[PDB]
Amino acid sequence: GNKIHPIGFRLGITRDWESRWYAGKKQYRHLLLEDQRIRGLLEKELYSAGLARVDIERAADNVAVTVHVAKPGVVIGRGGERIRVLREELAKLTGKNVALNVQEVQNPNLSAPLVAQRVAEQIERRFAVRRAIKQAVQRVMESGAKGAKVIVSGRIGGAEQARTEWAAQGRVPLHTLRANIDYGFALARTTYGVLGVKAYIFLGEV
RNA sequence: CGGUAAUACGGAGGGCGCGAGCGUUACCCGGAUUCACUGGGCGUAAAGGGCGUGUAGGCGGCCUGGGGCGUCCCAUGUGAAAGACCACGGCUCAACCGUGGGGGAGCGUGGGAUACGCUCAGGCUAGACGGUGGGAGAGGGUGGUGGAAUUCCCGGAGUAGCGGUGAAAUGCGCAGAUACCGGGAGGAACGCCGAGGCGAAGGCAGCCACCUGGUCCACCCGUGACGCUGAGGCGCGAAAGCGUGGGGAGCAAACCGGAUUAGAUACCCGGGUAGUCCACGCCCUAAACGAUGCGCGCUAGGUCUCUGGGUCUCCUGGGGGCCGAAGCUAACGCGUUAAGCGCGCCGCCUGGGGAGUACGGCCGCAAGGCUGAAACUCAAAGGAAUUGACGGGGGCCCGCACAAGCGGUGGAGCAUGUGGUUUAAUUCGAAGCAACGCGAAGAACCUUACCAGGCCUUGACAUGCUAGGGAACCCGGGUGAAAGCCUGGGGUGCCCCGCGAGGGGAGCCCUAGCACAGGUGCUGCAUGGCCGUCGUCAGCUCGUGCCGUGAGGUGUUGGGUUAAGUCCCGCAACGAGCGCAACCCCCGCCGUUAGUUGCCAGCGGUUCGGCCGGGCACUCUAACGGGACUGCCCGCGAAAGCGGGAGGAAGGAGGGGACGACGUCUGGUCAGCAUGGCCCUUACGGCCUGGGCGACACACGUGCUACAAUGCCCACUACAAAGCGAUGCCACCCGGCAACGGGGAGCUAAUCGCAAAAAGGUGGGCCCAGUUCGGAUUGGGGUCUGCAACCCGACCCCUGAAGCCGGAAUCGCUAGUAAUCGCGGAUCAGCCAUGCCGCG
RNA sequence: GCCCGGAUAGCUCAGGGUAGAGCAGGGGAUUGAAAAUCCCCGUGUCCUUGGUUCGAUUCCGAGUCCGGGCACCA
RNA sequence: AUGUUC
Ligand SMILES: [Mg+2]
Ligand SMILES: [Mg+2]
Ligand SMILES: [Mg+2]
Ligand SMILES: [Mg+2]
Ligand SMILES: [Mg+2]
Ligand SMILES: [Mg+2]
Ligand SMILES: [Mg+2]
Ligand SMILES: [Mg+2]
Ligand SMILES: [Mg+2]
Ligand SMILES: [Mg+2]
Ligand SMILES: [Mg+2]
Ligand SMILES: [Mg+2]
Ligand SMILES: [Mg+2]
Ligand SMILES: [Mg+2]
Ligand SMILES: [Mg+2]
Ligand SMILES: [Mg+2]
Ligand SMILES: [Mg+2]
Ligand SMILES: [Mg+2]
Ligand SMILES: [Mg+2]
Ligand SMILES: [Mg+2]
Ligand SMILES: [Mg+2]
Ligand SMILES: [Mg+2]
Ligand SMILES: [Mg+2]
Ligand SMILES: [Mg+2]
Ligand SMILES: [Mg+2]
Repeated sequence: GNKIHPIGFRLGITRDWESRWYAGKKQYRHLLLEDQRIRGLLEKELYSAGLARVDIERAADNVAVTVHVAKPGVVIGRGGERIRVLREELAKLTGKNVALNVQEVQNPNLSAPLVAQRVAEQIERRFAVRRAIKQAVQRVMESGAKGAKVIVSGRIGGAEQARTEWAAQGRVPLHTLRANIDYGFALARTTYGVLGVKAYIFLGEV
């Protein structure tokens, strides 16, 4: 029981909110709830698209949602039919009118959430974990990270004895607060239960 | 292997291997260099005999000759056939068979060779012995005799204790001890010298004499291989022990007493018999050890030391040590004093246990010794080194760890969590630290997981399919504690055939049917996620190099320094990473920006409160900056750093946060959530009313209030900070002793409100008392929240418990800390909050 | 008879204002647990009688029952 | 001085 959330630890400094609206005591409750049914819906529908973030701004009580995906192709559709329904789905579940923008994650191999998702997906499909891990870290570093770490939880290869295979390269100065360590976490659901996957990508300083 | 995902069980499919076969068991060889001739070993793994002496035996320097036994050569005989091997052939092949061919050690016979081994003969002098001359020595034996000490006896002198331990007592002592002195006895051992020396081993220590063994050196004088080893045999063999005698001071198994202890048949104390001593005779063992058989040769050196010799600053011999060449070694280590390189000879080993046991035999007075198995059993036993961890090991070093302090807990009441008991239920989890005011940041119903009873089933919730009706919605009627069951009505916007009949229609809702939902049911060793914890401890690693057969090591052992693997110095390492620190927030000094709702210094006015003008200066607010870095000075130091000083609001990490390395704990959580697997399906799901989680003979944790005078009560008067609030904070009136109730402004809040801060200060009262201390308990009468306060709420208003500072123990804190005093918040209708998180 | 002493909790024993250790039970405390160890409980006609005293288990005098020693018993 | 166990 230790190591605090490398995002939570940064926030004001180095790394920004995933939702930036204001609301007073009477309001926050309901907009936060929305935010959440929003993220939740997009979290499962845009799985194939490899989504890293779901940033949510909110102004004249109107809602813009930026979805930072690796595969905008997938969220869009051929000529944008899929993103049609997506804009209508959100509107169905929120009593409101919601801008849904896409944004290509330029390099998906520096997106901790994606790197993490990829390894998780690999595991879900009976891939060797140690290798999967080690490779993920090679990909991250090749893509110019100053350092990267990846951690698969336990029940690797299906064992009775749960474990925790880690693997890392470069600097990952978690105590350093100017660092800019993206962090990411996906599940592997398996016949044999869940393994969790943590990726840390270190990108630079100041 | 098998514990609920089993490539190891059983079956299936699939595969691999052989195939008229494939497996099994048994036995032999192999692997097994694990009986080692080829081809092993004995320092610590199993293995050097306890040491001499020596018999058989094994082995034997240099030269010359004779012999020709070994040995080698040639011929020749023999080595039957079959088999084996080569060729060619017969059965259609092959198996099987034929024919021919080459082998083959052995042994006989003849002839020959003579290097080596043997043998006979002669020779040599390098091995061995001897002569002469010198030497060192706890080598042995017998005799004596010297002083110190202990004990005892006789005295003297002197008196109250001595002795002894962790502490004591036993014991000795007034019948005179202990300490001191004189006289004497007797036994044992020899201080200093003293570390080395001698001996084959065991072992050997005052001095003197006699007897006696080994050994070294020199001259190079004599003999001339006379040598090495040595199964047996013979002798020697520590200590204990045995027999007969002696002797007996000190010591001291056993034993007796005293302690210690749970016991103490021990360790500590006081005594004490064998024995320890001597003679003679036995015993024959041992960690009898260098755990290393003896002899010889050969392979760098350095250094200390004993003892000889030397035209003596070094050489030369013999011993004893330490370090090391090459080499060996599993490693440790050994290394001209070999565990190296070699030859001779002896001894011994062959997994562990059983067991040095049994049986037998030999020896012994006995104790016992020697020789020495097997059954059965295990899958190891084991050596060395490595990384850890551990220590009632060491050094160095840290933390409120102790210590120094100050205040508490443990006692009392009560609050609260827990054990337990109880109950229909008292849901469930947390268990040393790191469970127990913990999950719970809010249990009357709800919560709520439990109990009772009454009710519901495609369901309180989801996705979707079939179908007559209904298709939104909304209202009452019975029966009920409520759920629910039964009921009767108001009444179709919408897509659309349409100008309508009438008729398609999608939401949506009920009925039945189908899939499915639901499960706080189990497993925290199936899990994720999150957390605790060691520990904010100073660590944990890596890349390449180098060291090691290797695990691994170095780096990161050392010296200094730091809060720190912080830094410095050093170094077969040079770097790096996760940690430390820094980057982030708060607090402390100042600046710039900004001037309302905040401030009010100087004005002017004034119903006093900055109220109005003005103004933002100061205070604030809050955003951005500056500022500290051992930077400067002195001293110490090689440096890092340290001591001190100055300036500065602030130093030596300025004070607090946030922050928790690789890992540990099969830690915690399936009951927050997620999740594999297991389980429930008119019930383990779901709804309700009521009860319970609040029970109380007990025990424990954390707290609160106290026991009072540095106090308590009443009046009056001050000085905060951080928060919170528009179905809420509530000013201010009024009524009420009061909780509160009626009114009722202001406040989307730097505006108005909660708000009184309390301790403090000033008055007064109490006068040491179970009290004007303390406020438990209990009776009544009220208030408020809420459908409802019986179990079970808080608050107000009129009994007055225990408790006179708390046993063994035990906690917190190092400075704006502890101690004490209040204030706010989350949860929340209300509150059992004395808790928690914060604020001053 | 005479002189001495004893009688205290269930047992074994300590002692002018006051009743105690010990053993056994039970709570605690210590330990990570368990033992060992430490602490706290509840227990009396203080033999009986009269005296002294404000107070007696304590001092006095008597008496009973024991123990020691000595008398002696019609 | 002593001071056991899992
Ligand atoms: Mg063999
Ligand atoms: Mg061998
Ligand atoms: Mg051994
Ligand atoms: Mg051995
Ligand atoms: Mg020997
Ligand atoms: Mg001979
Ligand atoms: Mg001769
Ligand atoms: Mg001569
Ligand atoms: Mg002997
Ligand atoms: Mg002897
Ligand atoms: Mg004798
Ligand atoms: Mg005897
Ligand atoms: Mg003794
Ligand atoms: Mg031996
Ligand atoms: Mg050496
Ligand atoms: Mg026998
Ligand atoms: Mg202390
Ligand atoms: Mg108490
Ligand atoms: Mg459970
Ligand atoms: Mg666990
Ligand atoms: Mg548990
Ligand atoms: Mg467990
Ligand atoms: Mg409770
Ligand atoms: Mg009292
Ligand atoms: Mg008093």
